[PDB]
Amino acid sequence: QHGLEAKKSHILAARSVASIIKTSLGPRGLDKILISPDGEITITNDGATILSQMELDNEIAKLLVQLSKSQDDEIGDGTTGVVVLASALLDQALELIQKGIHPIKIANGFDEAAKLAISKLEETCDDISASNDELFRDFLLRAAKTSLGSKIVSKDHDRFAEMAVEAVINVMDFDLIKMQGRVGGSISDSKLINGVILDKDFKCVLPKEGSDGVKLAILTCPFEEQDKFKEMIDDVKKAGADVVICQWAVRWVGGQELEHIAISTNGRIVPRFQDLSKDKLGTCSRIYEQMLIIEQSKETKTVTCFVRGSNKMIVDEAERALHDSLCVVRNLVKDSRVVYGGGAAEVTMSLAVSEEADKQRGIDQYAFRGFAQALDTIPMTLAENSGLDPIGTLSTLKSKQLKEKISNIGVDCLGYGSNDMKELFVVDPFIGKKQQILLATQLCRMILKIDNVIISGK
Amino acid sequence: GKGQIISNINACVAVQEALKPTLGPLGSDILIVTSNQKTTISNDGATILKLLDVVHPAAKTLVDISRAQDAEVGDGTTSVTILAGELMKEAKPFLEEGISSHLIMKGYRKAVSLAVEKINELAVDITSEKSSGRELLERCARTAMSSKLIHNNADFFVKMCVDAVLSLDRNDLDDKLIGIKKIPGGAMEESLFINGVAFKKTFSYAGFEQQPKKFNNPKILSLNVELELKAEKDNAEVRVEHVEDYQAIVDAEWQLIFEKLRQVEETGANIVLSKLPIGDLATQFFADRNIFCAGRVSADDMNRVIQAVGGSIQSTTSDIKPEHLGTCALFEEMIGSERYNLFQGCPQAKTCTLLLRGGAEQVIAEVERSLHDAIMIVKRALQNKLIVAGGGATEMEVSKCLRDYSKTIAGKQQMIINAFAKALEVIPRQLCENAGFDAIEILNKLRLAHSKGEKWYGVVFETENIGDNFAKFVWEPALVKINALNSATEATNLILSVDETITNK
Amino acid sequence: KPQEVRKANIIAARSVADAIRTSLGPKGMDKMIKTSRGEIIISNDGHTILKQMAILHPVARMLVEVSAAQDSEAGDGTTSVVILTGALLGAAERLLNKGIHPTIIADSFQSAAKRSVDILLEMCHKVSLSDREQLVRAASTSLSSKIVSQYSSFLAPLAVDSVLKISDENSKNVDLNDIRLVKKVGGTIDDTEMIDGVVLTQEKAKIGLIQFQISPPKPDRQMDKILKEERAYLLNICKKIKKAKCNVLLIQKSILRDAVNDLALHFLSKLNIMVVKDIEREEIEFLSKGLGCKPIADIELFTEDRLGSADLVEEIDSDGSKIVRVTGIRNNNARPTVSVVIRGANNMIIDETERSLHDALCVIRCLVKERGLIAGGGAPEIEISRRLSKEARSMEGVQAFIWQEFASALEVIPTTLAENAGLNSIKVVTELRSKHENGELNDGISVRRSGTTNTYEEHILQPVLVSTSAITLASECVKSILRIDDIAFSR
Amino acid sequence: GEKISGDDIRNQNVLATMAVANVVKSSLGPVGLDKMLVDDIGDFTVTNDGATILSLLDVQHPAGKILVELAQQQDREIGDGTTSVVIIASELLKRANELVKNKIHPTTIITGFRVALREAIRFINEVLSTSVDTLGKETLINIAKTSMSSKIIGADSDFFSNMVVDALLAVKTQNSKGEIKYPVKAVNVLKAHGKSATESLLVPGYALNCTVASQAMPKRIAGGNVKIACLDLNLQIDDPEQLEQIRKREAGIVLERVKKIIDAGAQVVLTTKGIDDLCLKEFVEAKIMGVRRCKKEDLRRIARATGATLVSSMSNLEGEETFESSYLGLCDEVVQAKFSDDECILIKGTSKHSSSSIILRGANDYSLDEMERSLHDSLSVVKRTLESGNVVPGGGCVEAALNIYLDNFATTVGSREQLAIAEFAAALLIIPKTLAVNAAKDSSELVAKLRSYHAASQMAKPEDVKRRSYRNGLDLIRGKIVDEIHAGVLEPTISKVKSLKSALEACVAILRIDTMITVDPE
Repeated sequence: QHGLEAKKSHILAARSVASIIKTSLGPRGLDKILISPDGEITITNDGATILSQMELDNEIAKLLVQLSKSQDDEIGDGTTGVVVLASALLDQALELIQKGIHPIKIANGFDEAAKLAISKLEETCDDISASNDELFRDFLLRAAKTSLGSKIVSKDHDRFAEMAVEAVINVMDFDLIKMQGRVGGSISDSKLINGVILDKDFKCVLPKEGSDGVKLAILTCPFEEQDKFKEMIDDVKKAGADVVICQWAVRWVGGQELEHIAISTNGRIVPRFQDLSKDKLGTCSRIYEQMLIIEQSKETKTVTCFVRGSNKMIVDEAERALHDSLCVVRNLVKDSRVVYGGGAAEVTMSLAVSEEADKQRGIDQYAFRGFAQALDTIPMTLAENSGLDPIGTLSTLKSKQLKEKISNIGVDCLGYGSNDMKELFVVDPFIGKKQQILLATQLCRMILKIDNVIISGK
Repeated sequence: GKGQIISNINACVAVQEALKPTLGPLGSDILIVTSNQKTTISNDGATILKLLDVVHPAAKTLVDISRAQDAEVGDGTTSVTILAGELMKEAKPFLEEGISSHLIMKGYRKAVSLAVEKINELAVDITSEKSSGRELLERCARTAMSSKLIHNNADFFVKMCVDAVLSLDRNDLDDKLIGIKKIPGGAMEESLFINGVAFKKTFSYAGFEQQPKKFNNPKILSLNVELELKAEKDNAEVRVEHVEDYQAIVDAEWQLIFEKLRQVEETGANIVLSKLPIGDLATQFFADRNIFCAGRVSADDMNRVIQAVGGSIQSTTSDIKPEHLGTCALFEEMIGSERYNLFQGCPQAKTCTLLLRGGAEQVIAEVERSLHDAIMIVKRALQNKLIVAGGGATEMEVSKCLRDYSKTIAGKQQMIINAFAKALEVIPRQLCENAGFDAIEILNKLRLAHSKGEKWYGVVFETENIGDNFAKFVWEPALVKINALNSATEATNLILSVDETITNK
Repeated sequence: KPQEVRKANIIAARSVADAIRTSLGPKGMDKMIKTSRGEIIISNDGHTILKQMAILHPVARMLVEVSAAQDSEAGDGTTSVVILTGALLGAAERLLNKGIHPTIIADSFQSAAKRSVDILLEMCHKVSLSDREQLVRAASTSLSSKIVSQYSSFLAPLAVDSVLKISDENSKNVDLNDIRLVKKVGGTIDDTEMIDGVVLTQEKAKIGLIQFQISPPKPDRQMDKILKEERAYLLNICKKIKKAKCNVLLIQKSILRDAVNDLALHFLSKLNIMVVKDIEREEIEFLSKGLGCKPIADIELFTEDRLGSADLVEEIDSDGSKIVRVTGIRNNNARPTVSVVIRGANNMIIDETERSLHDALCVIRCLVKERGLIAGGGAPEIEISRRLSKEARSMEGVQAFIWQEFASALEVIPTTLAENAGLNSIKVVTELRSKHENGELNDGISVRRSGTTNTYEEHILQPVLVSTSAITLASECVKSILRIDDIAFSR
Repeated sequence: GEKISGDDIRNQNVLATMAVANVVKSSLGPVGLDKMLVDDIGDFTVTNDGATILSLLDVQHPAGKILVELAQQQDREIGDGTTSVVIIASELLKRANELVKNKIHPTTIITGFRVALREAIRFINEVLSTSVDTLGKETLINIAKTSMSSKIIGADSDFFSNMVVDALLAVKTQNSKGEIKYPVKAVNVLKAHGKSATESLLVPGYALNCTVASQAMPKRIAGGNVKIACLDLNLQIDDPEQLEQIRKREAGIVLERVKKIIDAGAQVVLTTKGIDDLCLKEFVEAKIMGVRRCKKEDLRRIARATGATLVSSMSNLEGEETFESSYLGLCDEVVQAKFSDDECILIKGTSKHSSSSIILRGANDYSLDEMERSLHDSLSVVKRTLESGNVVPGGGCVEAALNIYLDNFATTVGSREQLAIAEFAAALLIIPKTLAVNAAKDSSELVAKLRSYHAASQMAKPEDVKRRSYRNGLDLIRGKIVDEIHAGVLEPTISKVKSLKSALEACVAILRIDTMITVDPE
C-alpha cells in the first residue's frame, strides 16, 4: 500500500498511544499496569515511562524513543503529556491532510505560529534570580510539589524538596554525585549526609590527630604470605587509618562506587603498596553504621540523598522524581527566564496565535487557527481528569483572559478552587516549555513528511 | 527473453515509485524497515538501497548506481539516481514490440551525446561578473537545500557550510579530509566550526569535571603503547621462585614505564595523545605535572595531526625528535558532560573539522549527506564556473532541441529519440504529484514555454505558477548535469543487455 | 442486542449506499449486472441495481421499495435518496450515543423535513404552464445523471412538445401512461422522432379489433367433408367483415393453442384485409382511446359500430422494420395519445435510450404535477442545510445537535458530484460555503465550470417536485429503520 | 450472487479482450493466417471472418457481447473488412485504460475521442474524394482486388474482376420515388464440386437451386413471356370399398388441380414438394416445364423479381378449387445449365426487379465456403460503393495520414484532452503495425516512413506546389515505395464513414464501468 491510504494506516495509530497516557497526566493520573516481553511488571502513573519501554508494531510510535530519552533527561517536569502535546499538533494536521494541504504548508504553518507566541511568553516572563535567597529557595519548594511528583508526594513533597534544594546550594558555584535508596522507613524519615552512600560494611572511628578527617586509605591491588599480610596492615595504621578499602574492613567495592568515595574525599587511588602516604589519603569525617555513613565536615561537591518509603515502588518513584528535580532546578538557577506553568503556559501561547491569525490572513489564516486549537487540546486532557468540562471551562477562561491581559488564570492541574497559577506558586522553566511546546514541532517534521513505508524481509 | 526483462524493470520501478518525492525541495521523506530496528529516514537513495533486501540479482544495479554516483559525481542521489532508471519505464512498451533494444541502446546513447553540447551551450559564465566565493557559493548552497528536511532554518547552515569549505584549501577538496562530528541532542543552531584536530567522541573516566577547560598554549604529544599496571602489559615468561617474587614484577613493569615517561617529559607537552587508551598509572603521574592526557586516538585523527604539527607515532624514547613537538594558539574543551578537543592556530593544517549538533539522530544523518553534497558542489564550481538552473527543469528546454535532431533521422531511431524526450517529461510529472499540482496544467505550458521565451524555464514552485529559476538565484554545477546522463547511460544499457538470468541453488 | 443487531445491517446498508455514489452525476460510472437467464443489463440508475441485488439483510431489501417510489417520479438522481438514507443512519449512531431515543431522532428528521419543503416553496422559481423555452432547459439538465444531453438536441423538443399535446396546458395530472415507446432495430438516436398517430409494433384502411381468434369450428368422403365445412365457417366471417368495410383486423395473443388457420388468410387476402395477431390486452387502451376501437368478443356481435375510425393508414418500412403508421385521429377523447418510435443501431443503445427518454418524460410530468424550478448541482441542498443550521441554534433543545447532523447529511449530495468529477471532497465544499454566502440563494453551481455561476444563462434548471419527493421518501425510510430494533427469521 | 470491486475488474475485461484480440489479429491482411473452429460435435469449419468467430466465441464477460453486436452491425453497413474494423476496437481500450489509471478521468477520454472524431469528419472529407483515374467499370475492379484484406481469396481477384463486378451491374432497379437501389441477396450463390474456382460463370438472372431427376421433364423450351407458377401444395378402413372411394377421388382431384394451372397458361410450374410421374404427363402434352422439390425461401426471391405469387393450395371465393392467372410471373426465357450432371433452372428477364446469380466450383465444401461468404461479403461492399461515388485510398494508409492532422489539432483544443488525442493518433499506428507482424517485416521501418512522408504535405505549404510526395503511400508485400493508384487499390467511403464512427463508441460503455454484479443462474 502506498499513497495517502498508506499514511492513514500508520500515522493515525498515534491517537492510540495518546489516549493511553491521557488519563495519567498530572496528579489526577491513574496507575496503569504494563508487562514487558521479558516478563517484568511495571506499574506507575507517569505516562512518560509507560511509552518509554513498550513493544509495538507500527513505527509511528518508534519516533517517541528519542522524545522520551530527551524530555525526561533535560527537564522531567510535565513530560508525562509530551506525547499528547506532540500528537496535538498532529491531530490538527490529520484534518488538514484530509483537505489536501501539503505537509510543508502544515510544517511551516506550525513553525512560524510557534515562533510568534514566543514574544507573548517574554511579556509574562518572570525572574526568580532577581529576588533574595529567601524567595528563590521558597520558589524551588512549591515548583515540584504541585507538578513533578504525582505519587503520594503531593502533600509530603516538603521533605523531598527541602533535601533536594540543600543539595543544590552546597554544590552551587549532579553527574558526579551517586544517589540511591533502600526500601524502608517513611517519607519524613529520610536522612541527608555529606558524602557518598556506602552499602558495604566491615566500628566507630575516633577523632585523629588531624581536625575532622580519618586519613582514609584506598588500595586497589590486594596484599600479596602471612609475613607480608600483617606487615602491610601495620603500614595502614602508621597514618592513623582505621578503615581500609580494597577490592579483594570494607571489601568488594564497585568500580563506579569507589570513584565517588575519592571524589568526596578529594583523595587519590593508590595502586601499589609503596605509594601509600599521607598526601594520597582522602579526607573524611568518620565512617559508621547508622550501610556505612560517610560524612564530610567541610563543604564538598558530593551531596547525596537517601530515599525511604514504606513500599518498594515508592523508592523507585521518589528517586526518579529526584533525578528530574535536579534537572529542573538546574535550569531554573542557570536560566533566569521563568514562566508560570500548570496549564497557564499552554493557554498563553494559544491566545497569541489566535490574535495573529486575523492579522496575517491569507492561506495561513486557517493554519494559524488550527495551531491555536491544537494548543487548546492540552488543557482538555487535565479537564477530564479534574472533572471540568473541556469545552465549557476553556470557553469561560478564554473570555476572562480576553479583558484581562494576565494569562496566569487557567485550568488547575491540582483541581483545587484556585485557578490562578501565580497564587499557587507554580513556576516552570522557560527553556522547559521551549523544549516541550516548541521542540514538539521538530518531532512533527519527521511525522508530517511520512509518505511511503518500505518493509523489508527477514 | 524480453518477458523476463519486463519483470526485472517492474521490480526496479517499484522502488523508484517510492523514491519520487526526493528531487526538489518539496519532496517527502521515505520510511524504511530493517532487521536491526535501527533505520534512517531520508530522501537519500544510497542509504535506502543499501539496507533494502535485494531479491532479483539485476536489482543490485541500483545499488551500484549510488556507488558510482558518489565516485563519479559525489552528489545528486536524491535527483540523478532516481532518474537513472526512468529510461526503462518508457522502454517497457518497446519490449513487448518486436523492436530490438540494440537500436534502443544506440538511440539513448546518441541522444545523451548531443545533450552534453546543449548543456555547455546554455551554460552561463559567471566570471564576467567577477563573482567571488561569497555570492557564487551562497546561491549554490540554497540550491543544495532541496530534498533536505531543514528549509526555513537552513539559513544558519548556509553560513556554516560556506565558511567551512573556504577555510579548507581550495586546491584539494575531499570529504575524507574534513572531519564531521555528529553530537546527538541539543539544538541545530549550536553547531560550530573547529579550526583543528578534534577527538572522535570523548573519554570520561575517574576525574572528569576537575580538568580546567581554559588553557594557554598546550603542546601535542604522540604515544604508542598502552600504559597500565599488570593488566594490559605484554605477556612474557618469568620464572617465579616464591610468592615474594611478585613484588619484583611490579617494580620491573613500573620502572620500564617510568623511564619512558620521564625521558619524554623533557618536551613539556600539555596534551598527551596515545594510540591506545591511558590508564590510571599514567593519570596520577600526569596529575602531578598538571597536563592533559587523552587516549584511544583513532587512525583518522592521527592522520590530521601530521598535517598540522608534523608529529609521528613514537614507540620508544630514542626516536623522539624536536620536530615532532608542536603547539597551538588556543585550546578550549567544548556538551552533555563530554569534553571535546578543539585546536586553533594551525595554518599549516590541510584538514578541517566541523562540529554538528542536533536533537534527532536521523535528521543529523542527512545533514552529513548535505555536507558531502555541498562540498562536491563547491569543488566543481571552483574548478569550472558555470550556471545551470536546478530543480530538474534544465532538461525541459533541452527536450525541444532533441526533437530537432530526431526529424533528421528518418529511421527506426526516430521514434526512439522521441521516447527519450518523452522520458524527460517524467521529471515535472513526479514534481506535480509531490506538491499536489496538476500535471496536465504544467505540461501544457511546458510545451508552450519553448515556443516563446526559450532560455531557462524553471517552473518556480513558490508562486504556484510557471516561472524561471534563473532569476530565483538557483544555480547548479554543470558537471553534475553532464555526468547525470552518463550514469543513466551505463545503467540503462546494462539492464537491456541482459536477456536472461541464471540462479544456482 | 437492540442496537448492535440493527447497526450490523446499517453497515451493509451504507456499503450499498456508498457503492451507488459512483453512479450519480455526468462524471459518474455505472455497473454491469448479469441476469440469471444470461442476459446482460447495464444501467446508471439504481432501479436495475437494487432490482437484481439480493441481500439477506432486510434493510437492503427495504431500500428497493423506497427507491421504486422515487424511480417512478424522477428516474434521475434517485440514488441520492439512498445516499441520504445511509448518511442519516451513520450520523444517528453518534446521536444515539448521546442518550436520544431513536424515535426522537426519527421525529426530528420529519420535523426538519417539513421545514425543508417550505424552503423549496420560498426558493420556488416562477415557471409558465406551456413554453418551449423553459421546459427544454429543465428537461436536459435533470438528465445529467446519465449521458444524454450530447444527443438530446433532437430529443429535447420532442418530450416538451409531445406531453403538452397529449392532454392540455392546464397542468393537473397529465399521466404518462398514454405514451407508447416503440423500440426498433436500426437508425440512430437523433433519428428518433414523434409520430402523429399510433403505430403498430408487430391506403385509408379501417382498423378493427377482434377479441376472439379466426379459425374453423375447432375452439380452444372425409377429405371433402373437412374442406367444405371449414371453408364454410370461414366464408361466413368474411361476409360479415366485407359488409363492415374493415381492412385491418387485430387479434389477441395466439401463441397458446388455436392461433390462426392458413385457410382464413387466403380468403381475407383477396379482400385486402390485414391480419395482426399476438397483441397484448394492455394495448386495448391505446386502441380504444387513439383509434376508437371497441372490443368485439364474438363474430355474432361483430358490426361496424364497434370498429374504429382513421383517415389514412399505411405501412412504413424503416430499416427493414415493418411499422403501420396511422395518419389522423377521429374519436371522442379529451386526451389524444402520441406515440414515439425509438431507433438505434444496437440493442444496448436502444435499451439505454428507453430509460433515458422515459426519465426525460418523468421530469416533464413532475413539472405539470407541481410547477416550480430550483437550482442544479446540489446548490439547493446547501441553502436548506444553511437554514436548518441557523434554526437549530434558535430553537436549541435536544434537536439542535440532531438538525446539525441532518444538515450535514444534506451536504453529501453535492459532495458526491465533486468526488465523482475528480475534485477534493472537503476542499471544494469549504470553498463553496463562502460562495453560497456570495451567490445569494437561487444562484446555482455548474458541473463544467466546477464553481458557482448562473443557472438560466447556463441552461441549468431542475423541478422542485423531485427535491420535495426525495426528502419525503428519504425521511420515511430512515424513520422506519431506526424504529425496528431487531429482526427475526421464520416462516 | 457476489460483487467484485476495485479498478482491477476493468483490467479483467482488458486482459480478456487482449486475449481474444491476438487471436483475430492473425487473420488481418492477405499475409495473415486462417483459423479453424470446432462446434464440439466433431465437425469443424474454416473461416477468417471475425463475424463468424465472434459468434462462436464464448465470453462470459459483457465485453465479448459488444464485439458480437459490433460485428453484426458492420455486416449491414459494410459486410466485409471485419479484421480491418472490429480489431480497431481492441487496442482502443488498451490505450484508454493506460491514461485513466492516475491523472485522467473516465469521461475525459470519452469527451476526448468524441470531440476528436467529430472534428475528424472534416479531416476525413479532405482525403475523401470522388473516384478518379478510373475508366468505366474499373472503379469496382480496383476495389474488387482490395478483398485481400480480411479475405484470403484476394489472390484470385484478377479473374473475379469480371464475374463479381458484372453481377451487381444488371441488378439495377428504380424504386423509392426515383432512387437507384441494389437489393441485397438478389444474387443467388450456387455450389459445385469440380474443375477449379476459375470456372465460375455469371448468370444475368436468378438461378433456381434444384436437380433434374425424372426424364419426363422437357429438355428444351423456347418463347417469351414465360409464366412462372409457384405452388407449395403437395401433390403426388374396415373394407376395401372404403379404400377405393378415397383412392379414386384423390387421384382425380390431384390430376384436376394440375389442369387448373394448365388453363392459366403457365409455361413452367414450381412445386415445393415432389411430383408424381402421372402429373408430369400432363406437362408434356401441354408443353409445360415441370419442376419439383423447391425451397420455400428460394421461391420468395422469385416473387420479388418475376412477380410469381406462391399459392398454398387450390381454393377460391366459392366452393370450387381453381388456379387464378394473377399468381403467374413474367420472365423472358428459361435456361437449363448442366453442371457436373446437375441441371439448374435459370430465370432471366424478371419483371419487378432484376437479379443475377453466380455458380461456384471447388474441391470440397471448405474450398467452397471460402469462395461463398467471401465473395458475398464483397457484393455488400459494392452495394455501398456505387451508392456514394466518393472513395478513399486503399491499403489502410489513411490512419497514418490523419496523424499529422491530429498533431496540430491537439494544440488547438489542448487542456486535459491533449493526452487523449496523442494516444488516439498512436492507436492508428497499430493498424499498419499488425500488418507488419504477419508479413514478417519491420514495423519501426514502415511507421517511420508513414510519419515522415505523409506529414511532408502538411508541413509544406500546399499553395506553393512543391508536392514532392504523393501521401496517397505504402506497400505491404514488398515493403517498398509504390502507389496504389497505379496498382489499382482503392477503398469506398463506407469503410470509414459510418464504420469507425460506431466502432469508436464501444469505449463509451467500457469506461463507465464501475464494478461487476453476477447473479447465480437457476
